[PDB]
Amino acid sequence: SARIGEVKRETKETNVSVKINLDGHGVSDSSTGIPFLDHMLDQLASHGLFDVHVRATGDTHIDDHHTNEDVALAIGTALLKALGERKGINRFGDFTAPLDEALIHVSLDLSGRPYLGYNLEIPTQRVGTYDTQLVEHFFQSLVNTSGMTLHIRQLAGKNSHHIIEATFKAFARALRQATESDPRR
Amino acid sequence: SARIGEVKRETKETNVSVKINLDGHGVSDSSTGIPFLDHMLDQLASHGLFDVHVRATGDTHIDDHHTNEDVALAIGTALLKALGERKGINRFGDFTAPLDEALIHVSLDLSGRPYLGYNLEIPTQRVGTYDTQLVEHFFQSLVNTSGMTLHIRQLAGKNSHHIIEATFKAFARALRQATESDPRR
Amino acid sequence: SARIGEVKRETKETNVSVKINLDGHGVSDSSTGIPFLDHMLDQLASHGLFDVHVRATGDTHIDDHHTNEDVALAIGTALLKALGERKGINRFGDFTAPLDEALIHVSLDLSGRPYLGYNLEIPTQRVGTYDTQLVEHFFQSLVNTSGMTLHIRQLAGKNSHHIIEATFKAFARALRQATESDPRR
Amino acid sequence: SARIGEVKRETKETNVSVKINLDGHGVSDSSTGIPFLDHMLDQLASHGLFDVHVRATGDTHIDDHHTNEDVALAIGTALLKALGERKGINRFGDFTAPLDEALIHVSLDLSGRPYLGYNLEIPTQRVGTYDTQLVEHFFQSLVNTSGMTLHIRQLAGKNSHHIIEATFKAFARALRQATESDPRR
Amino acid sequence: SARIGEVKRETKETNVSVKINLDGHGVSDSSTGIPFLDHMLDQLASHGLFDVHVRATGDTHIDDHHTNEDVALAIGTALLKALGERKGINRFGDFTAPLDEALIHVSLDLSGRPYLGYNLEIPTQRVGTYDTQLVEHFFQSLVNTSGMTLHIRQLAGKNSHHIIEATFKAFARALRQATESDPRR
Amino acid sequence: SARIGEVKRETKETNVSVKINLDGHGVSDSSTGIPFLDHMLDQLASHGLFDVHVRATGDTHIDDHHTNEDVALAIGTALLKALGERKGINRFGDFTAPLDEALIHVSLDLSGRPYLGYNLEIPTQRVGTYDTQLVEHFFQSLVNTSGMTLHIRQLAGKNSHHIIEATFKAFARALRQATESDPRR
Ligand SMILES: [Mn+2]
Ligand SMILES: [Mn+2]
Ligand SMILES: [Mn+2]
Ligand SMILES: [Mn+2]
Ligand SMILES: [Mn+2]
Ligand SMILES: [Mn+2]
Ligand SMILES: [Mn+2]
Ligand SMILES: [Mn+2]
Ligand SMILES: [Mn+2]
Ligand SMILES: [Mn+2]
Ligand SMILES: [Mn+2]
Ligand SMILES: [Mn+2]
Repeated sequence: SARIGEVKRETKETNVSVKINLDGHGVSDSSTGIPFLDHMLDQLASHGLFDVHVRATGDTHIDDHHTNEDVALAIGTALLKALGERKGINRFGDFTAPLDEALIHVSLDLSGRPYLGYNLEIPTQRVGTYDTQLVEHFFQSLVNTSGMTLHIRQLAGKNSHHIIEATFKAFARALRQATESDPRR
Repeated sequence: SARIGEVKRETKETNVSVKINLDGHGVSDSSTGIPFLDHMLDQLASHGLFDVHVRATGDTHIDDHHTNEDVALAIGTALLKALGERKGINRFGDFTAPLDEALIHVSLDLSGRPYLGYNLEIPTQRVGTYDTQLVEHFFQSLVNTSGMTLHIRQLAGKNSHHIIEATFKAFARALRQATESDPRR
Repeated sequence: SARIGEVKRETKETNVSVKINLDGHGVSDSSTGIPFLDHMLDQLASHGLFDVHVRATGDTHIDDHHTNEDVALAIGTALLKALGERKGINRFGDFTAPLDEALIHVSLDLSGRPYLGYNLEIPTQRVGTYDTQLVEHFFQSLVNTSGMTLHIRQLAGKNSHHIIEATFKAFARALRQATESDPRR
Repeated sequence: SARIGEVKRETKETNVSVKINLDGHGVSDSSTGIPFLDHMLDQLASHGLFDVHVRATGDTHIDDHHTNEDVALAIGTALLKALGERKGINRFGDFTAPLDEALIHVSLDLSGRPYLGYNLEIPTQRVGTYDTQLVEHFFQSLVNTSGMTLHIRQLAGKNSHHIIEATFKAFARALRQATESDPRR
Repeated sequence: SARIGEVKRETKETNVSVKINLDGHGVSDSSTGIPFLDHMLDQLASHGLFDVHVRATGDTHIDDHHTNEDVALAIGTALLKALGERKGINRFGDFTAPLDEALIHVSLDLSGRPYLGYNLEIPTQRVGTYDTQLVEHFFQSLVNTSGMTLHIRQLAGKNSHHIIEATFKAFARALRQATESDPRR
Repeated sequence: SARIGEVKRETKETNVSVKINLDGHGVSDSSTGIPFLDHMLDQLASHGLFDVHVRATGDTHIDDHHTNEDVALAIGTALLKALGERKGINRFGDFTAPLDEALIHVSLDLSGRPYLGYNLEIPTQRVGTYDTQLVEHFFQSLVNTSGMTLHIRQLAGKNSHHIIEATFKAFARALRQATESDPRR
């Protein structure tokens, strides 16, 4: 039985639906109203082999902040649900991924205590129409509802798209590791 | 046949018995007369899936130094014994583990040449009654008798218990990797 | 069917033949006219479990530069050939290896876009008769023909032989990882 | 009907029971196995007019860390339970309290998003037998389970007992404010 | 006839008895009420080949200061007594001793003029329950009653126990040299 | 009965035979395939009054590293063998030797715990054909198999040959001291 977590959450600002399969095949099905975030969620699915279904609508006329936050909160909860009792898994993940000149190390533990360590220095304010301050907020919010210990470390990088995308690749691979079965447990 | 190493060593200062199973299930059975060290040895077993049996008595009225040292020396020898001819193993291990805000990278090679690289900066002098200078000495002594190449790198951390415990988690996971069978060897 | 790439390339300066098996057993069979480079190619085979066959002759009376370059170019092409359509592989590799006091992190992606990030600081000009500037050039040239994204990071080290050899160990292990089958792909 | 939250939580390390009345009279009834922490919990009751009942036992032979953490986690959950639907309350609290030369500002929001901002610089390692690193950990853990936004700012202070005690006074008064009824809501 | 010095000294704070044989076999028989100091006195006997008998009781409820001081004063006097007319001895001693990473140089002259040069930098405040400020005070007090010129120089060291113990080894060996017969005198 | 240690060790890289007499007359009989190292081994014999017999062959086409290392490892083991139970010896050695402007202090203890402290700054890369990085590696490897505590301190020096040769003189004299009988033991 595949480990699936589903969350529906409505606020005055946003409406969000998430479904995640930890034991997926990389099926990507994300539409948040934020194209860059959709692109990063595709990366999460492809590089983590999660199946990721996300729908969101919200007050993007104001800015992308509330939608970005509420998407991330719901993903964190969906991951927590899917994990269930967490028996027999690796629990820890550790991966360093490049994207051309960018190089990002991610280390995480599915600990039940939220913590984000984050040192990205993204040198431009907008990637497309996406506010690059929202990258940290995405991870922070995801940590807070999932109860994950997460460290994100920028080792190299110049291009903002490369830096952010490499982060999602490394995160996805580390989370795949952590969620997979430990053969000796 | 599980790989088991046993060491009994007596000095004027200490009496030590160690038994380690490299192919264990995380059985933790350590009583050194140093409660913090017992706690760290439990971590080694749990995170490495080693079975760890340690008994020690010694001159803890003077300080914990001699007991800590002689425990570590005997563990190093027990690991060397258990490894035997070292045929078919990964040999190398590499893991970065968090504990909340702390993040520790451990890289090791079961090389037969002792070396410790160590850069922890533990910001308090005592964790409980345990002298935090003894952490480096534990690893140094273990390296010296095991003939291990070991690098311990503090990437982040503020709380002394977190820093030390994360170190043992990362070490345990790296040593598990190094001791496991390489499927292509 | 094992994945084998073969390259023969002649220039006015050099004559080079390379055969690499990605699914090898560590068979080492390298003779380049540069003894230190032969030694490093042996490391690549042993630590990566590649079978590596290299023959080169060239204008070593001038210096080792042209031979080193043309060997590396041909290895890069051989790796590209052997990889074929790249279906079902890990693609990414990440390994940190020590050699005594030296510690080198290698992260790579078989991306099809060449990039070398390289920060080694080798403190002597010659290891034997081998010009230590040629280490960077070897990796650069290999990247350029293979289309690999490669980051090489010196974390520690003092002895030039240790630094360079640790680099080849880490590279070999990372490349083994990247080239191996992903069990979920 | 007074707002009461009760939590019982057992781990391998600790056993904890907490009962908190938000609409109390300052009844103090705390015994954690950590005398300094008991003293601070008395301050919370007296200065906040909470009724605070805490019992804990744990592995204080190792150090006070696990007990301190698990007490704080359970208090955070008890506060969350007691708050219920959070209708009609002030929600925000803001108080700056002195204790002789020490002066501590606390600002909080019962937001449902955990965050701790903390800048105390406690100039000694032990107050009695209490490790002063545990002050931050107490607040962090409490924030994490309560979902509180909490900022703690040291404006002045030299004596470690004064600094920590002033913090608890300011926190208690700010939390009393936040939990009280807003007369216009 | 072996050179033996005996001192009994009582104060309101302490009661001390010392017997030292300059021409001993390393017989160690010290009980001061300060375990670390007992350990160092054992080192003095073992490394100097002095026979050392010490008994002390005192006001260790206040701290170890008075006992440490009065032990050292009495040892200095005992050494002076034992030396007698100082005819035919080397008089000068010079030894540099390691203990792992620690390296301590001691040079002394049995001159009849007290002087202590001391540059140890002991990086922790307590070794066991022993206040590391008391090391300097021990040597100072010993110098003052013995009338010794003594220089203690820290050349290397990180571990406080190693630094202090190496000091006693070097001191013992230098004092053995100084007290021994000069074959040409 | 003179104390003689003999070691034969073969690797894929090197073949080494060592015989050392601790109670020798300075008989020098070393041929390693590294002329500078032979010269230093002659110094060890002459200045230490050891009889030193060394034969080595190896992969000097690559560089002198493996031969230098394997010679030193075997010397360390030979010294350990020769020492036997270590009863009645001085154990410690301490000597500062000049060679013209160069001045090197060596302090050692035949402790059974390996440690090298080394601060030489050799201002040229090659003495003859000998890579001056290999000096540290020689001492490190010797320490590792002998279980010696060794500190090497450069007090003065400009000429690389003088610095290295003075080091071997001081080491030889210190080791002679440590290995000799203590007349009171
Ligand atoms: Mn927000
Ligand atoms: Mn993209
Ligand atoms: Mn020690
Ligand atoms: Mn713990
Ligand atoms: Mn070129
Ligand atoms: Mn080599
Ligand atoms: Mn904790
Ligand atoms: Mn108080
Ligand atoms: Mn005094
Ligand atoms: Mn000791
Ligand atoms: Mn080497
Ligand atoms: Mn010479």
